[PDB]
Amino acid sequence: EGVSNLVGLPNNICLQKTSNQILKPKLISYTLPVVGQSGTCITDPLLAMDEGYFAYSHLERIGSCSRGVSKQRIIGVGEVLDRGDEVPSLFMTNVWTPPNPNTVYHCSAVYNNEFYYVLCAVSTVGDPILNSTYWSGSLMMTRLAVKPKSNGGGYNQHQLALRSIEKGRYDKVMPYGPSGIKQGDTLYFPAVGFLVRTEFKYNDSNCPITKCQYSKPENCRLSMGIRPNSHYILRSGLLKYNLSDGENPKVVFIEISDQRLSIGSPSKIYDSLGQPVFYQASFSWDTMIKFGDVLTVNPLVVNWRNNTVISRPGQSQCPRFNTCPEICWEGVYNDAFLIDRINWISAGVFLDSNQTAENPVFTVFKDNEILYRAQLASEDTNAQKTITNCFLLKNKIWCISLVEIYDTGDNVIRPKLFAVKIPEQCT
Amino acid sequence: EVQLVESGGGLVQPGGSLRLSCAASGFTFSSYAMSWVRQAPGKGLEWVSYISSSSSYTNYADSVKGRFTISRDNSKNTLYLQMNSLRAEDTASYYCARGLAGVWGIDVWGQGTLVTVSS
Ligand SMILES: *[C@@H]1O[C@H](CO)[C@@H](O[C@@H]2O[C@H](CO)[C@@H](O[C@@H]3O[C@H](CO[C@H]4O[C@H](CO)[C@@H](O)[C@H](O)[C@@H]4O)[C@@H](O)[C@H](O[C@H]4O[C@H](CO)[C@@H](O)[C@H](O)[C@@H]4O)[C@@H]3O)[C@H](O)[C@H]2NC(C)=O)[C@H](O)[C@H]1NC(C)=O
Repeated sequence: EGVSNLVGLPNNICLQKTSNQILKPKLISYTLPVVGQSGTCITDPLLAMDEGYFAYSHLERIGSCSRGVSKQRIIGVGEVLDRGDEVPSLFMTNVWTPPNPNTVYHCSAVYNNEFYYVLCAVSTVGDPILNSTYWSGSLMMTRLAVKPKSNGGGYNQHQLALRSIEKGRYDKVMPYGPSGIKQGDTLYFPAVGFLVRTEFKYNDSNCPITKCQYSKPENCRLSMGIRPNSHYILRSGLLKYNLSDGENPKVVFIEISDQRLSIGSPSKIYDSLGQPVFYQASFSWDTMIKFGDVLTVNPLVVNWRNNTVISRPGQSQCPRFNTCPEICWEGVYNDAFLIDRINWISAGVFLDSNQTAENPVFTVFKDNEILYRAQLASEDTNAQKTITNCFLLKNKIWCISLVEIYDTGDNVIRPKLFAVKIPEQCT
Repeated sequence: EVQLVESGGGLVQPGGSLRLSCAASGFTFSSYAMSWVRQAPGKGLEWVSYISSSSSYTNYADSVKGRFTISRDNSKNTLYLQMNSLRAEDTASYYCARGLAGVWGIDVWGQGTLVTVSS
């Protein structure tokens, strides 16, 4: 009953490649018909769904989108319920706004027992990944919940002040990821550390230089940074938060294993049919999708499923279906939620265009094939970031996706919500 | 399908009262949020009141704490937004929609109602 996570044995779905338009995505984000100009460009989205509780974060910039003053930083939490037609909807229950909107960047979310912990970064010099040699390093953590019990004390806004961050050998850590996992008394936020470039160990042998005659063998080393001549490289990983030990909890960092290592990017680890699956956004030469099963937690070993049918578009320098190393920190976030693990199938909103990001399509694909595709927008609609999270309805499976489509009705890149029903039977 | 009508008018003198009303057809009104949102000409969406199910929690949009008071009724589907001591900074349009605030819209918004504070 209600909205639950993937735990157990759901209804069997179609296991055959079909293309007779078996998918029909609906929209659950009917926006107000704004008239005239907008000047309210929505950047930095966030969508984290866990145990029927969803979180949302977006920044409204006045004027342009890249260079625009911030107006309101909305951090919202809510429950996932039905829309009266067996279609899930996002009923946001609480909304908060920090005092300074131009200082909150790269938030996160996790739900352990009754709190939706939002882990953002405090920056007074600009963007964290853009300005790394001048960022302070302090992190912000807010305890948002559902049903704050108005006739009470501070159980609606409490912002936990982190004492100090204990880094093993890193300099600065920052939460870079929509959603993490919970393990009872330990929160795990997908984050990235700004490691010193002059103190990184990576032998120039593990680089995939099998058939890369046009490429250069020294491309793997100078690729984990935002720029070639950069002082801080992005090492993805997790932030462990022990809210059950000590008077005030602490934060530690655990890096990702060296197996198929890439640059730090918005990552997401999510539980499924038991174990957690980790996905790292392909913001590097590895245009192929990077996701796999997590074996261990402390050393963070994640086996990556080699998928060669789904890729990520670029900017005419590192297009889709590219494997050889190349210096290009250009990409978009396109996750893929694992549906069933008996046969590896993942559903995600990707971009079927080896060019500028256009034509978002919801693809449910197996290891190496394209099982089902759904076209939810015209081939001219532009996208910027796609987040997808699947869950269990009363008895079926439904996937909610936030897509940065070009709203033709308002002439602005607007985050819209879409609900996709997994086909139960091919017939 | 789903119908949400926003009645009421405007053209009021700064300082007074206003009794807004809402309509609901389709979905169940007793089990959903059905909050209010405000849209000023030239500005974006501004949340003014959020009501949950049977009275447990009510957020009154701290920016305007004591000027507004939202009320719900499960017997007759109608969401009241009785305003008290309005000002000239409240000239905008009100919409009773599912979901607290932001950019998320569950169902179709609808026509709405215009409220003007002048003279
Ligand atoms: C596509 O994706 C799949 C699954 O995601 C990959 O399959 C796995 O690939 C890894 C590659 O590292 C395999 O790991 C290796 O398996 C070897 C298998 O050896 C067999 O024979 C020996 C004989 O003694 C047995 O002992 C052993 O148990 C196996 O039965 C191991 O020998 C490897 O260990 C050696 O190499 C590692 C390298 O680091 C050393 O550290 C070790 O000390 C040791 O010397 C290694 O464990 C894994 O087994 C594969 N799994 C399956 C189910 O096939 C595909 O590789 C991937 N495709 C591509 C192209 O990468």
